[PDB]
Amino acid sequence: MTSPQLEWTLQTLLEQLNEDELKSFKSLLWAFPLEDVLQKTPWSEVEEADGKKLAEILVNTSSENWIRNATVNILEEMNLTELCKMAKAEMMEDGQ
Repeated sequence: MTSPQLEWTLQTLLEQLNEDELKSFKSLLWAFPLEDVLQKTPWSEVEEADGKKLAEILVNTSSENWIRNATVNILEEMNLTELCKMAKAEMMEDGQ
């Protein structure tokens, strides 16, 4: 587990998917049960937030262990395998 690469992995995925993609992503994110702090997730930021900025909002709320699964589930919901398997290799490092 790292600290820079941690948040970097998020942005890297979200810099690959964003154009009209993030618009979907945000909506899918608003479709799953937002847990405690996610319930107050600043949509005002997420609105104008793109790519890096959106990743920032994910690490703004939850712990990496939740996010590393969270971001993946959204990609899964977008039928994104390719770049999601990048996340499954990087973000969600299954160690301990």
